[PDB]
Amino acid sequence: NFLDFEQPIAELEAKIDSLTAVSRQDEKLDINIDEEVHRLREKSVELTRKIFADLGAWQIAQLARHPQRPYTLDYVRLAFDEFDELAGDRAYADDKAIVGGIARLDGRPVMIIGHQKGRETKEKIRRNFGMPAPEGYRKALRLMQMAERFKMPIITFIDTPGAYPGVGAEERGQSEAIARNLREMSRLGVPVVCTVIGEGGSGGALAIGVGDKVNMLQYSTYSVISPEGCASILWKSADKAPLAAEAMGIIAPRLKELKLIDSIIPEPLGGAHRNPEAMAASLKAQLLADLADLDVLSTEDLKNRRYQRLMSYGYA
Amino acid sequence: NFLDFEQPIAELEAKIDSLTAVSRQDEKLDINIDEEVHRLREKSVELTRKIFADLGAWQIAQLARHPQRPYTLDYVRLAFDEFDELAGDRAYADDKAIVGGIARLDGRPVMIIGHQKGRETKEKIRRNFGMPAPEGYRKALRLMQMAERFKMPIITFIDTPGAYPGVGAEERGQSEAIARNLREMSRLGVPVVCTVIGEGGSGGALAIGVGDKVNMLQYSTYSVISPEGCASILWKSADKAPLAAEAMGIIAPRLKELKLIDSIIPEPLGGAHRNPEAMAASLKAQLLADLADLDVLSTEDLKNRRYQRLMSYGYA
Amino acid sequence: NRLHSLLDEGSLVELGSELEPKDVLKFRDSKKYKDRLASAQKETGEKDALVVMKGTLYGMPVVAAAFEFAFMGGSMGSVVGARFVRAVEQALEDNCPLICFSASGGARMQEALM
Amino acid sequence: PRVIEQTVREKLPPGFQRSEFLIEKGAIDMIVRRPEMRLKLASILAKLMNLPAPNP
Ligand SMILES: CC(=O)SCCNC(=O)CCNC(=O)[C@H](O)C(C)(C)COP(=O)(O)OP(=O)(O)OC[C@H]1O[C@@H](n2cnc3c(N)ncnc32)[C@H](O)[C@@H]1OP(=O)(O)O
Repeated sequence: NFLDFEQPIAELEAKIDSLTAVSRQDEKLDINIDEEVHRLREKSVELTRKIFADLGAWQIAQLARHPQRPYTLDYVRLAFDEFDELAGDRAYADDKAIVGGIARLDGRPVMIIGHQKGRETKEKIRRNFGMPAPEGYRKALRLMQMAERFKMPIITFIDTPGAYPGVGAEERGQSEAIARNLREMSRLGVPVVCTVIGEGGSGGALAIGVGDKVNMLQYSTYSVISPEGCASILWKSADKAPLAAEAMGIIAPRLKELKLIDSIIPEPLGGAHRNPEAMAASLKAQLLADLADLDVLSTEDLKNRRYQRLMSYGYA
Repeated sequence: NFLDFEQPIAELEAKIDSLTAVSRQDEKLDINIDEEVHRLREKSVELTRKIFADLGAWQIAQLARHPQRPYTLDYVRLAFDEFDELAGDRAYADDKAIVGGIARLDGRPVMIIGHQKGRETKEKIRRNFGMPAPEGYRKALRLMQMAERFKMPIITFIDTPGAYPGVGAEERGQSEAIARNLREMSRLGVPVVCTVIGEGGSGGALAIGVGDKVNMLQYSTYSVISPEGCASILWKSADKAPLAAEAMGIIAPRLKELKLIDSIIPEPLGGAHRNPEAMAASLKAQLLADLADLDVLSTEDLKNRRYQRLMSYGYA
Repeated sequence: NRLHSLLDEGSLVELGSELEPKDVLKFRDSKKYKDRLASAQKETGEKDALVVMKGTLYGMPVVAAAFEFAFMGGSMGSVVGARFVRAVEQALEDNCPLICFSASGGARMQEALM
Repeated sequence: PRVIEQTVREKLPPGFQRSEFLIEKGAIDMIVRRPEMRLKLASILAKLMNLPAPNP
């Protein structure tokens, strides 16, 4: 289930995990497990450090879509508490690709909206691999309005390959729903903080991502179009996707230096999948620090500051 | 195409219409058409007066659903001008059972929303016999909001057998859509006047009928449930529907004396189908008179008066 | 041409005409983005896709705008949004409806997230 | 439409994403031809702004 370039680490982990079982496997073997496990872990850590010292925009994309990575549910469980899931768009259905709800954080209730992908293949099929139908965006609009009503802070997550290009999505006003979202979210009276956990972008994800603060993970990409699509359009070939990724600058440092985000959230060594708990701790600390200073502003001044930052968009 | 009890009038009209053609039919016949036509018209008028002197709640229902009667489009054409039809619910479809749009009346633009049934069988099938799907109600909500925005008066019509009890209607939040309509329409800042042209009721029609004024035609019924349904439920038999209609009081005088409406709009003798133009003139005069006095009120005082009239509902 | 067709003659007033493509990303496609920028600019004779002209309609003042599709699929640049905001500001300070006619193949990729 | 074709790997509905179709699916208000467009826009703006209608 690992990527192409993760073979030196992969081989050694097929031997470290067994040693715990070998402690009482059979034949009365209780070998000197401790020292061998520690040595193998040292070797694996050194190999991982050497491998991930060299990083590439394609490697960045692969880690952003590694098929083992904390989704919105994982970050909610491992960084928030008392999460009550609210569903329903009031209109047609409750699309699984967006998960929203209300939770408490350090005694302060918050509204959490973000996409969810799924670990197993069945869950990935059920959640449409994180591609939101328009009714999901309407649900997000409703939740944001509800949070606006009861003076509630809003913190949202952005982990989605792209807005679903399906027959039903186009039949049901995809562009209309996204525009309606993008209009109201510029009138909210509460702070909006967003994170780019996993892989997010494609413009459609911006319907829950126009706020006072924007943050990105170390191994996350946020592009207007998918690198494969960009290659197949501009380079007239799909296999030149790594070249398109290098040219675009979808990697975290490129999008940070372009003054489009606030800060890059560091990951545990080995990426987020190796130690999701440390990643959750870092994300919790970052979001708490970001929410701390923002709450000082009053609603009118907050909206005015957001509007001025809205004008700050673009080079011209 | 006439009802059961309209046989004396029906026979004579099969001879009056021919005399115009007989004026140059064949064989050089140009008989003394004028006097015979006038005598036959006198006889037909006297028979119609005698027949409609005796009226019954069932007869009231039959005239309310006579398969020849001015619908919303007819009243718009023959009483309003410069009608621009706006369609689309922005969500799923544009259900034909509700026709809405914006038109000018005596130099003042108005918003016209009302159900439409159809004359031919094909049109009746296409319009679902005036049964609105929930998306139509969402469209009506959108149009009412638009009229509220640009300080525009709203005048609506109610001619529908009942909210559509279909699979799709229930699948798509029928009750939710009607409730959403009924909540917003109590917050509009502009007067709302409604008419009960044709046959309307069943509760669902009230989603466009909660306003400062309510008016009814002389041969129209406005009931909570359909008389046939009321019979089949309470009397355990469908054929006792006329008895249920008599007991309920769906006829215009009963609903007028119950202080639920403002005034009964008279019809041309012979009902509305005999002279739809005179009916349109009466309806235009009534709506103009009703709109005249209401426009004096300011928006805040108008909403307060509507709320007080909202409290005035019910016996307790 | 669309603006001329809609707006009355003798009232065309272009707004925000000083803005021009000022590329800052230096994109490296199969062709350099400057190549396509210059080609479109010299072909269409216009600075960007959006064209703004405050006019008057039947005695009623009105603002108008339109997208030139030939400008690399009429993509929305920073100049496009800034000119739209300028038209909105003119409408707010001088009360009049705003009209925009949409024609775009999508967002300008070579300007990325901007 | 090519992206949707590669996504659903099937056939688009007839008249896909046409103004006639998209007004059926409620996302489109009205279909107006260009020769009528000037008068229609003037009338609609005059009504919405509550201004007197243009003289034609
Ligand atoms: C993700 C985004 O927002 S941009 C993604 C691209 N756009 C889309 O996916 C939506 C529609 N996709 C399309 O391909 C078209 O817009 C369609 C379907 C309307 C087809 O219209 P067409 O007649 O094929 O126009 P076409 O795509 O050729 O546009 C003309 C030119 O504009 C260019 N163009 C159009 N949109 C863009 C864009 N967003 N960025 C850069 N160039 C663009 C094309 O490259 C083309 O250039 P070329 O003729 O010199 O090669």
